[PDB]
Parts: sequence; structure tokens; C-alpha cells
Amino acid sequence: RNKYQNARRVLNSAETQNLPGRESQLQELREFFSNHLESQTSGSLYVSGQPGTGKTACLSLLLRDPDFSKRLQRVYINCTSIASVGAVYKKLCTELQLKVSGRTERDHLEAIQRHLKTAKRMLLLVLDEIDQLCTSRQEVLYTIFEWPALPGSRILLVGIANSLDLTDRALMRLNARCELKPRLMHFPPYSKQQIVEIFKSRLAEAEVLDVFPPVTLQLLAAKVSAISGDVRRALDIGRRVVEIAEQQKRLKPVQVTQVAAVLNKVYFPLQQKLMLCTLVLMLRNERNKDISMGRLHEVYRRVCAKRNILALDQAEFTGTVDLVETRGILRIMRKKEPRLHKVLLQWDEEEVHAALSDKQLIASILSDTACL
Amino acid sequence: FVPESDGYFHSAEHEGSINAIMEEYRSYFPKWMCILNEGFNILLYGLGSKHQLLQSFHREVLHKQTVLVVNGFFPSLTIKDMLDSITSDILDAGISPANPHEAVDMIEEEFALIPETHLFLIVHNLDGAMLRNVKAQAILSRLARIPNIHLLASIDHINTPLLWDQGKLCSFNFSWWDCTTMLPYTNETAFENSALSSMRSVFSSLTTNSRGIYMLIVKYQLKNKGMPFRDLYSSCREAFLVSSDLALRAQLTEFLDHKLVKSKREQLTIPIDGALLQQFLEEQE
Amino acid sequence: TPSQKMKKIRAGELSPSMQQRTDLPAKDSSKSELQLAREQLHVSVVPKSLPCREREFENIYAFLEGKIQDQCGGCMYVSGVPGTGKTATVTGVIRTLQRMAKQNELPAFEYLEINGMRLTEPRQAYVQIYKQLTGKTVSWEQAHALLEKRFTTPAPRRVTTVLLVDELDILCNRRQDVVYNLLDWPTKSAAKLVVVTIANTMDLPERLLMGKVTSRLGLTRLTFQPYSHKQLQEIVTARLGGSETFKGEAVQLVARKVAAVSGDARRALDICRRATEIADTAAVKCVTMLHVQQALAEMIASAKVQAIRNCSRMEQIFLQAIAAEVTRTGVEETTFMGVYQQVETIAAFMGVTFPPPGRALRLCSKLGAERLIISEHSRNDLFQKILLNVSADDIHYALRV
Amino acid sequence: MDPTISVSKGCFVYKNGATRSLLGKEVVQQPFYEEYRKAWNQINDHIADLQHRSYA
DNA sequence: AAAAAAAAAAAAAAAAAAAAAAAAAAAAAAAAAAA
DNA sequence: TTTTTTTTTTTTTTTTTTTTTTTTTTTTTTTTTTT
Ligand SMILES: Nc1ncnc2c1ncn2[C@@H]1O[C@H](COP(=O)(O)OP(=O)(O)OP(=O)(O)O)[C@@H](O)[C@H]1O
Ligand SMILES: Nc1ncnc2c1ncn2[C@@H]1O[C@H](COP(=O)(O)OP(=O)(O)OP(=O)(O)O)[C@@H](O)[C@H]1O
Ligand SMILES: [Mg+2]
Ligand SMILES: [Mg+2]
Repeated sequence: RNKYQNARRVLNSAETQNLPGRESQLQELREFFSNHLESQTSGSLYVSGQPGTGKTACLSLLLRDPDFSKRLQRVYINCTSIASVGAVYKKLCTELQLKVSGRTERDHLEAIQRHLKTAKRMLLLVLDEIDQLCTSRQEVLYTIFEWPALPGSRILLVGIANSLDLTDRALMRLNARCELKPRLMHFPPYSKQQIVEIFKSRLAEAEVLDVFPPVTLQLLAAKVSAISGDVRRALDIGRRVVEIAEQQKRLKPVQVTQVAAVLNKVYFPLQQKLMLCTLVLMLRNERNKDISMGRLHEVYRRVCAKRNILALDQAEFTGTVDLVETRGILRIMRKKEPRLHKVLLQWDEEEVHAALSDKQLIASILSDTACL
Repeated sequence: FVPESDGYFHSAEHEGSINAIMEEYRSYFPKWMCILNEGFNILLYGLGSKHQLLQSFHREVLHKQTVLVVNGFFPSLTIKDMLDSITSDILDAGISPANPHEAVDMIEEEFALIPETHLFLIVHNLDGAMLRNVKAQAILSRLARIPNIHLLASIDHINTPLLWDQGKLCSFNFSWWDCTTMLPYTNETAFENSALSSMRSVFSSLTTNSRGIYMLIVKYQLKNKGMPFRDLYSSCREAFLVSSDLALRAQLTEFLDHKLVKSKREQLTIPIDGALLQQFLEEQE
Repeated sequence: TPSQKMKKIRAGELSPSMQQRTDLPAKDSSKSELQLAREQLHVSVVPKSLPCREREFENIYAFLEGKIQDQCGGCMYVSGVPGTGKTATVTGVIRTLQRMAKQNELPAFEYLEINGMRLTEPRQAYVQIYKQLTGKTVSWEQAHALLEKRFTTPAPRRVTTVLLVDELDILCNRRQDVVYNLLDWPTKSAAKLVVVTIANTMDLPERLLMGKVTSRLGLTRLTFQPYSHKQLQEIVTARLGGSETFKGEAVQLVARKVAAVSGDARRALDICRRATEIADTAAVKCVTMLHVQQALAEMIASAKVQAIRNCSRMEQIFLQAIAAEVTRTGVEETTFMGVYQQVETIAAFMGVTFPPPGRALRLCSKLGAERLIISEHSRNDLFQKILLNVSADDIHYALRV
Repeated sequence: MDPTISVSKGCFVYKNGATRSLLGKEVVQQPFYEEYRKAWNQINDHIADLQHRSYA
């Protein structure tokens, strides 16, 4: 209806047509495809980058290119959609309309190898999230990456993953032959100005540019480009700002204080208080940080008996420490008996002092060394 | 070769000669077929790579018989793969049983039904990386004992007959041949079984706050010539380089993944000497 | 034949009926006021408007109404300790939205719901999502294929679908393909799928989910804080209504002694029901404070002193001697041989004779059955390790006092 | 480096008519192979006779 | 040249999840019963 | 000759067992001090 819901709709965090931040990468991928078409030679490629950097959007924009649609056969396979690692031959046979005798994976592999031996168009096999094919033996991934070396085969394949060195770590044997090792292409994370241009393209797509002045965009991009650099978190904070401001103001452009509050937002019971204070006291006074549940419960009971508050038994104390584990202050290493579970504090002590906010009780518990 | 025990207690023209050597070993092939006819097996124990000689034997002589070439220098073959290969591809009998000696029992009972169907078995590097246990050599000795199956093999490791006892050596009816070529091990050492620049290349891929965390680690290691987790967390929270503890833990786990920080018990050392860390810190300023 | 009945069950054509009572249930007019309070204080009786969760209701309602009206799809993650009104508030939001959709104030939508702990595998989420669309029970491979053909292909007029996923931590495994599939389908423009994910831990996306799954999960999150003593009293006095059956200080005691431990609402609504059951058998019509005190002593149990006091004489000598061996050696884990030496010392002091080490092993197994001590299998006699599960001061509180 | 060596497979089958007397007629019909076979069959039957007579 | 002890690295349990093998149940073709 | 019934095999699906990973703890070897 109004500009706020239009902005919240148009940010959308979904598949697009224009990619302003990826211009050299798309030209490089087009040059790779055109140079391997014009020589009619096969070539592997492994593109990588941080999650949210523009890989799947680029290679979905290029699998709708009409000239590459006419010159070669495009195949897209997402690799979390397979029931097992060896089912990628079945999925590729289903995507290429091959006729198999069936009911063994080796016959699907033979059908793909016969389909690569003869040809009429070049094959483009894009395997997205290729880290899901990695196993112990890696017969599947080494079988797939050897298809450019197959005689007469014309498949040029692209593997997309998040790991910068997956072809070096999990494909060590491909370095032994220069015919086989894939050309690498890193997708670097977005800077400040690239995220600014992505916002200014997505807002000019529906002419809703007046909601964001440039200063708040250059603050939000300055934080998100420094934290992770992906555009999904940038568009998520940019959508959350507008959906908070619509709740707040119901045409007012979003202020710097609103995006600052949302950015610092993104980037207790009594017995849990008494448990956290005794854990801080036991870690401060003792250099052995291997605290068991029974050894913590014994100090907790004396601290409670000093303040004349009725203490829980071991059975309620275990559930209390389990509820403090959910907040992220602790990590409980599990053992064979519940008395022997190991509590590990995962905050520094000043965060606990600021989170409990009961310094009159905290200073009283930390000064009582004698109950340990 | 008669070794002395006192050493243990006190502690071009070449290509033409190699071609003449290879022709001389190429002359042995009818005698090898005559030897394989009488139930013996061929074993080669020369210095260099004998891959090309066995490939030339399979090409020039055994161009019409059933042949199972087994690359034992492959770092990822299993004896189950070779047994399934025999059972499914030669005999069309499906996948072999999961216990390998029962699979060799079924291979013997099936090959006893079909005489005059010889299976030649060419195992490059019989002492290969996954055939060096007692079980795979027991399987291969039980396979070579079959009169239909004829075996050729190569050995390169010097400690190879330590895993053959007298029963395996009686099943392996070997005829030993000194096929010493001087060819280098190109294929056999190519596999997986046999840094400042990488640090810079993975450092260019990190974001700004990741670079700042790593510069804090570098500055601490250069000042003290392994830093604790609490000092790193305090220095990260001071410069606002992290939001909480768990993001720093995930970032340091990512640092362990790309081989930049080594964790010890939290001690976080960089496995790089101090002068290169000083030149690297001058590179970032 | 039952096989045709099961083929009808997989097709979803026969309703899974349950047996009906032969006798008609009791009428509401026969119930006492204590009985009406006991059936209103049940935890299965949810109110139509939940007290003290108005802000979280507004947040989830604005989120889901915006994602329905924009026809875009996205994701959310709400979290909090159990008993804090997460699933009740989410289903209240979705019931309000369905009431708006039936009155044509909102576009109509589909509501699928699963639970991570009602599944035997994480892969059965594909079976249970597809079962709520068609009614058919299929394998998870065919259900995954049909859900991908539903969500990835554009087909007007696709209706908006809202998928609530309780217990998200059970759907995680090592491979994380089910949670990646459920959070990846909103990113496609052909799928108007809005995913709401409920779990307990606040830091689940960073602890055990991967980087791309945490990227797809977003940052639009909500946390349900535990109930304070004011809110947890307001809930119970809302459940009681205008009745005068509970005293005002009794509900305050329940809220003050439950909110200090967990903040659970089920704990307070069960302790008040137990207090009502205590007041029923005392032949009174009001639930005064000492009924609540007896119920608080019963529900928040501490019955290790009662076990040590009712142990036999040789069991109590054994329990004194394990603590004596802990005091002597310093370490907490004791072998059986030093315990038996201290046993014979304490029995010689006390004037009794002790059983031989075989019957002492029987005593150790009997105490380890109650988990008063932690002990091994008795195949390694005289060298098995004996932890003391109860504290050493409870033994001296039970055997002296 | 060759097409025969693969990076994925370890075993390679060259089945030629396999179902479920190795040399040719040029050497078997030669007299030296016939006399060798006859002498070996005599000596092997004699050693088998001696071993059975020792074990009986 | 040889002994020891504080810490680091190889290994040893173990425990938790997954790959694969077995077992069973459902579906496609086969062979007999029968109209 | 043509429709229906029952068998056998094959295929798919589920369950159990073995293997692999992954975390924690122990044991062996190393580096550095002492004789
Ligand atoms: N350069 C860009 N310009 C505009 N929008 C973009 C750009 N890059 C990405 N996006 C949008 O942000 C989202 C990022 O998803 P994308 O397909 O890039 O994931 P990805 O990089 O493959 O991450 P992962 O590997 O974790 O799946 C997409 O929905 C896309 O529409
Ligand atoms: N604010 C409230 N007002 C009234 N009743 C409540 C309130 N919060 C919870 N309850 C009652 O307590 C019970 C809580 O169950 P609920 O489904 O809310 O658990 P949850 O908060 O989703 O946590 P989990 O499912 O992890 O245990 C419900 O049956 C409800 O009747
Ligand atoms: Mg992607
Ligand atoms: Mg719930």
C-alpha cells in the first residue's frame, strides 16, 4: 500500500535479474563459457566464497542467458536435494532424459558416460553446494571431476561451495594432472559501497528511494560490510528497519537512531543467580576449572545455607543448570552420571556481572571464600 | 646383498639404454606365457616403474582374454572393490558377500564350473598402500591358487616379503623376474599417499573484523615472541571487533580450519616464526 | 481384510478413530467450585487471550500479517526456556489470522505444522509436511520430490503457506539437509512459504547450524523471557477467574517459589492443582496457605535424607564409611577395599559385627540401585570404584539429627 | 598421465566373453612340450603315490 | 654419557552418528486354474 | 481362446549391524634439567 510495505516487499531477499555488485565475475564467467564454446574444449571450474556473496544468483542468471541456451545444454543440480551421494547419477539421468536398464547406480553412471561419449550440444553441469558430495573415499566427486578428461566428452562443469580450499583439501589427487585441476574463481565479500549500490538498485526498482537517505544506508552498509560482508544480512536488517518503523510511526524517512538501535540489537531467577555466583566464585578462587555438578552443588548448598534460603536438591539443581545452559552462559560436557557432568563457563566474568545486575548479592557471594 | 650388523649397532645415452632395456624385457613375453601355462605366477622386482611393462604385456599379448587390471598403488582401493569387480563384472553374479573369504569361496566354486575361461590378474604394486595388510595378501594368495586365474604382479617396497609366510608363498606360485627398468615413478607417487603465501592468500579473503582479530593475535605473538583466550576476548571487546564470545569462538574455529591458528589446551599459537611475522606485520602497515 | 485397511490408511481415506466411552461424561452443573477451579487450572485449558504475552503477540502477528500481505515469504526464529508461552502464542497468532481470513480481512492462506520431537528421523519432515497437504502417506524421497515440484515451480494461483516447526534442534543432524531445505525454499520466488521455527536455546543458529543455514535463517528473532513472580501470579489468577477459592497470598507464594526456580507456567499450574487436591481431602472449600506449603514441599522434592534415615543399620555404617574414606584419602572416588577397612573400623567402634565382603558387595549394589552411591558392576570385587552420590553433610544430618 | 590410470577407479575389467590349455596349437603339438608334459605327469603321479603310501 | 620431569604429541577409549548390509514387505511378471 | 488366481522374482523400504567420525582422556615420547 504505502511506501513502507513497498520497501519491505521490494527488498525481498530472493532471486533477482540485476546484480550490480557482480560485474567482473559475470563477465569472467561469460568469457570462460565463450572460450570453451569457441574452441569446443571441456573445462572444469570451482567457484567459491562466503555464504550470501552472489554465487547462485550469478550462475542462475547465466543459466537463463539465451545465447548459452541455444549453444549448449544447461543443467542445474542442487546437491542437498539428493537422497544419497551416489544418487547424483540418478538425478543427472533424470535431468538429461537418458534411458537406463535401471536399478543400480553403476548403470546410471554408464548411461551418463555413453551420453558424454557421443554428443550434439555441449553440456553445462552446475553442481551447487558441492560440499555435500564429500565423503571418505570420494568416489563420486572424483568420478564427476574426471569427466573433462574423458575422451570425446564435451561437458564443462561448475561446482559451487563455500570453502575457499575445497579443491585443495578434498581433491588432492587432481593436482597431479594439469588437465584435471579446475580453474578457481573466488567471490569476495561485499564492501561498503557495493552494499550501498545494491540497496540503491533495489529501492530504485520500485521508486521507493525517499525512505532511505544516503547517510543511514552508508551506516548500515558500514556495519554489515565489516561484520560479514554478505548481502542477505544487509537486506534482512534493511527490511527489519522498515518493518519496525512501520510499527513505530503507525511519510517519515528512517532516522539514524532507528538503524543504530536495530544494529546494536543485532550486532533472572533467584536460584540461577545463586548458581552463576557460585560458579564465578569457584572459578575465581580455584585454578582447576574442571567443575563437576556435585562439586558445584556442594558449594551452592553452603552459599544458600549462609543466606538462610532453602536450597534445591541435586535433582532440581541439574535442571536449573540445564536452563542456564540455554542462555549460552554455560556449556555442559555430558558424562555417564549426572553428578559428573562438567560445567564450563562460556562468558567472561564482567558479562556475568552485567547480566545478573544484582551487585549487592554478587559482591556478598564472591567475598565468602570460607564456604568453598 | 649380505648386510652387516655393525651398521645398526653403532647408530642422451640414458634414453637409448632404457629403450634397449625395455626391448630386452619385451622379448620375455612368450616365455612368460609358457610359464603362466604351467601354473606359475610372474613377479617383477626391479628398481624403476614397471607400469609400462605390464601395460605392454596386457596390450601386446593379452588382447583377447579376460583381464582384471588392479592398480594397487591407488590410495583408495579396497579388497571389497576388487572382489565385487570379479563377482559382478566377470561372473555376472551380483555384489560379493561382505566377508571376503566367503567371497573367495564363491569365486572358487564358480570358476570351478567354467574351465577354459582364464582370468588374468595384473596387480601393479602388490605391496600397494591398501594391500599392505595380512588379510588382502591372504585374499590374493587364495585367488592366485585357482588354476583358472593367472597372476602377474610388481613389487617395489623392500619389506614386501615380511607379510608373506610360507603358506602365502606356497599359494603364490611365484616365478621371480628381475625386470629392472630405470624409469621414474611418475604415476605411483602422483597420488595423495606420497606457509607465508597461503597465509596471505587466505588473509586477503577475510573481512575487516577477521583481519583485526588476526592482527591482535599477530601483535600479541610478536610482543611475547600462544596467547590465552581471555586476553584475546578482552582485546576484541575493547576495539569492538566482536559482539560476544560465541562469534569469536566460531571465528577462531574458522582460523583453525584454514591453518592460521593452532589451538592448544585457550592457547592460540601461530605456526610461523617471528621474523616472518614481523615482515607480515610490516606488510599490513 | 486389514491389509486393504492399511492401504486405505496410507491413502488417508479412513479416519484414525479412537474408542468411545460406554457411559456419558459428567455434567458441569454437578461439579463443586473446587472442582471447577481444578479443571480451570489444568495446563491443557488454554485461554483465548494469553495474559502477559501481548508484546510478543503483537510482534509475531505483525510479522506474519506482513509476510502474508506482501506475498513474499521469509523466516523467523522464536526462542526461550520451556513453559514460557511460545507455541501457545504462535498458534494464537495463527488462529487470529485464520479468523481474519475467514472474514475476508486478510488473504487466505495454508497452515502446515510439524514438530521435531514427533518424528523418528529428521527426514520424516518431508512425509509430515506432504501428509498435511494431500492426506497421502508416501516415502520421504517421493515426498521430497513432490514438495520441490510444489515450491520451486511457479503456478498461479499459489496460496500462501505458513510452516510452523516446533523443536528445531531435533531436525538438525550432521549433514543438515532437512533444515537447509526448509529454510531454503522461502528464498525461491515461486514459493510463498513463511517459516516459523521454535526452539529452546537462544544461540541455536550459531552453535550447531552451519554458516549458510544461519544466513538463510535471518536475524528477525524473538525471545520469550521467563515469567517473573508478578506475571506468573497474573496467569493463575486469570485461570481462576472471579472465584474466591484461592487465597490471594497462596497464589503469591506459588508464583514467588516457582518464578525463583524456572519461570515455567506448567509448574505453577500443576502446583496449584496439587494444592486444590490437598484442600479437597481436608474437607475445606478454600485453598489456604498451608495447603500450598504442603504442595510446594511435595512437588519440589528433596527425599535423600528420608532414604538415608530408612536405610538399614549396615547400610548406614557403609554410608558413614564411604564418607570417612573420602575424608581420609581426600579424593572423592574410593575403591571398595578401603571402604571395607573403614567399615570394619566403624563397626568395631560401634559394637556390631559386620557381614563378610560378599554381603558388603550386596549392600553396595543395593545402595547403587537407589543411586545413593555410584558403583560399578560387582564382577570387579574389592577394586570397584565407589562414588558418593549424596553429599557427606546429608549423611551427618540424617544419622545425627 | 595415461588414459589407463584413472583418478577415481582402482580396478579395470576387460571382459571378453566371460560366463558363469592357455597356449596355442603351435607349441602344444611340438614334441618338446609333449615329452615335458609326459615326464612331468609320470613324476607327479609317482610323488603322489609315495605320499599316499606314506600317509596310509 | 646418562637420569628425570613438564609438557607436547601419538594413541586409546568411547560415544554418537552414518554407511552399508540384511530382512521384510510391496509390486511386476509368470504360470497355472478355470470359464 | 480368454479371464482370473496363485507363485516366484524383483524392487523398494525399513531395520540392524558395522564402520567412521569426533570428542575426550590416557600413554608414550620429547625437550630441558640434573648427576
Ligand atoms: N550482486 C547482487 N545484487 C543484488 N542482489 C543480490 C546480489 N547478490 C546476491 N543478491 C541477492 O541476495 C541473495 C543471496 O543469495 P545467493 O543466491 O547469492 O546465495 P549464495 O551466495 O549462493 O549463498 P550460499 O552459497 O550460502 O547459498 C539472493 O536472493 C540474491 O537475490
Ligand atoms: N501467558 C500465559 N497465560 C496463560 N497460560 C499460559 C501462558 N503461558 C503458558 N501457559 C500455559 O502453559 C502451557 C505452556 O505450553 P507451551 O506450548 O506454551 O510451551 P512452550 O512455551 O511452547 O515451551 P516448550 O514447547 O518448549 O515446552 C500451555 O498449556 C498454556 O496453557
Ligand atoms: Mg547458493
Ligand atoms: Mg511447544
